[PDB]
Amino acid sequence: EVQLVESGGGLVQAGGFLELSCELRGSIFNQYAMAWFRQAPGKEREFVAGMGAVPHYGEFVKGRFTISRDNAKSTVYLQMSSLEPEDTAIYFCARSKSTYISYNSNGYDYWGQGTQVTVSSGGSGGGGSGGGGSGGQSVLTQPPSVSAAPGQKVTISCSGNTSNIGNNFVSWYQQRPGRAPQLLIYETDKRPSGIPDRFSASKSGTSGTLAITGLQTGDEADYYCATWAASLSSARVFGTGTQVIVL
Amino acid sequence: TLQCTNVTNNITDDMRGELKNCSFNMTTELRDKKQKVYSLFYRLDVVQ
Amino acid sequence: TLQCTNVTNNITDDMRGELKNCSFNMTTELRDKKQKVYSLFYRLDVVQ
Amino acid sequence: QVQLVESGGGVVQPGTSLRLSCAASQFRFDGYGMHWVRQAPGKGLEWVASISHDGIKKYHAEKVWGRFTISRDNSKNTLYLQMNSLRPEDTALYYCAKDLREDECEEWWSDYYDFGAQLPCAKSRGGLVGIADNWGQGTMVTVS
Ligand SMILES: *[C@@H]1O[C@H](CO)[C@@H](O[C@@H]2O[C@H](CO)[C@@H](O[C@@H]3O[C@H](CO[C@H]4O[C@H](CO)[C@@H](O)[C@H](O)[C@@H]4O)[C@@H](O)[C@H](O[C@H]4O[C@H](CO)[C@@H](O)[C@H](O)[C@@H]4O)[C@@H]3O)[C@H](O)[C@H]2NC(C)=O)[C@H](O)[C@H]1NC(C)=O
Ligand SMILES: *[C@@H]1O[C@H](CO)[C@@H](O[C@@H]2O[C@H](CO)[C@@H](O[C@@H]3O[C@H](CO)[C@@H](O)[C@H](O)[C@@H]3O)[C@H](O)[C@H]2NC(C)=O)[C@H](O)[C@H]1NC(C)=O
Ligand SMILES: *[C@@H]1O[C@H](CO)[C@@H](O[C@@H]2O[C@H](CO)[C@@H](O[C@@H]3O[C@H](CO)[C@@H](O)[C@H](O)[C@@H]3O)[C@H](O)[C@H]2NC(C)=O)[C@H](O)[C@H]1NC(C)=O
Ligand SMILES: *[C@@H]1O[C@H](CO)[C@@H](O[C@@H]2O[C@H](CO)[C@@H](O)[C@H](O)[C@H]2NC(C)=O)[C@H](O)[C@H]1NC(C)=O
Ligand SMILES: *[C@@H]1O[C@H](CO)[C@@H](O[C@@H]2O[C@H](CO)[C@@H](O)[C@H](O)[C@H]2NC(C)=O)[C@H](O)[C@H]1NC(C)=O
Ligand SMILES: *[C@@H]1O[C@H](CO)[C@@H](O)[C@H](O)[C@H]1NC(C)=O
Ligand SMILES: *[C@@H]1O[C@H](CO)[C@@H](O)[C@H](O)[C@H]1NC(C)=O
Ligand SMILES: *[C@@H]1O[C@H](CO)[C@@H](O)[C@H](O)[C@H]1NC(C)=O
Repeated sequence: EVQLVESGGGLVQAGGFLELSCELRGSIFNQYAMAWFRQAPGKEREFVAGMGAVPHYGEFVKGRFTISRDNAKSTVYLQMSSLEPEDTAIYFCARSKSTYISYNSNGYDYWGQGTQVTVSSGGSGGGGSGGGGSGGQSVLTQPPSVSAAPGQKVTISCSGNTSNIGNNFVSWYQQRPGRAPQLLIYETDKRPSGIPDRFSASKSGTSGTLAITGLQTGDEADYYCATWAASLSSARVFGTGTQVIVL
Repeated sequence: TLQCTNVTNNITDDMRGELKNCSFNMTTELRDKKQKVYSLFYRLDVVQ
Repeated sequence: TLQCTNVTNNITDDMRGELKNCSFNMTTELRDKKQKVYSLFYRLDVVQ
Repeated sequence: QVQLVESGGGVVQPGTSLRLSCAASQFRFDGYGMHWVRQAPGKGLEWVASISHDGIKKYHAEKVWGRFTISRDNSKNTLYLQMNSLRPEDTALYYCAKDLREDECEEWWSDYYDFGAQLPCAKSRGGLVGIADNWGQGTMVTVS
């Protein structure tokens, strides 16, 4: 009695990750290939993916999905990635009549009951248009200058946007007068060997805060807050700068 | 030749040296290439 | 490959060059370790 | 702490071309990326370009799109920056920096029936990591 049992399905936001499965019980796994078919509402079944000794994909997959077989438990997986909202359908599991895979629906003899996989984000996760999409043109805002008595505590605020600071780490640079810049803080929670622990940093939302204790004359310099990210060029921005003056 | 270090993922006082985190070189799909891989072994299955 | 030399320890005249003292690298029980060993081989079992 | 040398600057007319050379010492140049930062006198910093360890991935800023070219030579441990279509606003100070990720070797060449031999590196992963910790003295470039 050849029987096919599946898993997976359910809601996921657009661009999410889902994995489906389907095991074979009543027949030898290494004698037959497997395939995935999806039937959109009101449409006909179309080939999605299938693997015997070679993986094959549908014309609409565009390299997003990935099929594998694990002979240990005789199950075929389908690592769905970058799930666009047009992929919603009922996904079937089919056992081929041989070791080979056909793109037609009549190259298979045993079918699964079905499994609805739906995605209805409708662009809610992204949307772009300034927020996330191209980041517009965001420039960090910093106070013009700060001043405090020697040995006191000073705070520097570096507020930007969600993409540059909110969604990415922030690094701080110190530029002494007539001297090369030096790194002090990287990803807001670590310092190099050459910098003492007198400098502390933290982040909250889209604003970064730097805490300096035991300020001295030698610390008089210009501080810059910078963010880097290869995903988007807008996140690569340098701060205006804060001037530290010790009375 | 493995290169093992103790596991310290919030261990308990009973399981102190009983787990070793080892890394070793293994051949890839091509016989002309090696790569570093790691695995966890119990203390009873390894010697110095 | 074998690095071989004739064995001669007040050897009898009938055995001028019957035996060879051959040395060669060899693999140990660990793959990434080699060992230098030697063996005696009869001339009929080695070819220059 | 390693030694950084910056040279190749000078005074050139607008619309001309120039090349700047940055030398690397006391560290593996091939194992780190390179970046160029422009800072006018009395103004803030401005990232210009970034290059990966292997020179495949290239990044440029909006203000220098289509006119600034960056290339690296790991064999000579020398950095080449070609400038085209210079403008008066380009008069500023350029800083030479390196990366921090300390790229390693993913693969090494193997001899199956030895496997104890130290053989050259075959494949590697690295690049990007747009973070600078060591800044050189820089070079002064004038456009007028
Ligand atoms: C899996 O395979 C890899 C490569 O095949 C092995 O990597 C080797 O590991 C050994 C053991 O650590 C290395 O030997 C030692 O390397 C030290 C540092 O070398 C690195 O850094 C220099 C730059 O500083 C590079 O030029 C070099 O290529 C390495 O990347 C050396 O400092 C050591 O020398 C010191 O000790 C010896 C005694 O052992 C003294 O005689 C010397 O004078 C000196 O004081 C030493 O050579 C070896 O370099 C690594 N090779 C590579 C290619 O990376 C892994 O070990 C292996 N894994 C296992 C588990 O075996
Ligand atoms: C054994 O080797 C073969 C050949 O390399 C492997 O097939 C390859 O699998 C990778 C993914 O693991 C495929 O990469 C993908 O290609 C699509 C093509 O559009 C691309 O869009 C994706 O972004 C991704 O790069 C690759 O194409 C595929 N090879 C061929 C010729 O199609 C196979 O996975 C290996 N098997 C094991 C068990 O390692
Ligand atoms: C076959 O060849 C091997 C390798 O050359 C010989 O092994 C070595 O033989 C010497 C004596 O012949 C052993 O003693 C050594 O003698 C030197 C003499 O100066 C001494 O300085 C050393 O301290 C040591 O005592 C030596 O241990 C041995 N080496 C090994 C690894 O076994 C072997 O003798 C040859 N046999 C024949 C039958 O030809
Ligand atoms: C080692 O053994 C070889 C094999 O017998 C010797 O080769 C012969 O040596 C005799 C005696 O000198 C010569 O007359 C032959 O012409 C050699 N044969 C060849 C093919 O060259 C070799 O001489 C021996 N060497 C030592 C040092 O004992
Ligand atoms: C294994 O054999 C190799 C090759 O014969 C030895 O390696 C080199 O051999 C040459 C010529 O005999 C020497 O000049 C080199 O000094 C040898 N290399 C080293 C690192 O010593 C090797 O000595 C032999 N033994 C082992 C243990 O590998
Ligand atoms: C388990 O170990 C991790 C370290 O990876 C640690 O962060 C965590 O706090 C530990 N769990 C508990 C309950 O302490
Ligand atoms: C690891 O565990 C062993 C217990 O077998 C202990 O002796 C050793 O001090 C621990 N630390 C290291 C670095 O090996
Ligand atoms: C002959 O060679 C053998 C080899 O072990 C040695 O024991 C013996 O003393 C030698 N005899 C003479 C007379 O050289």
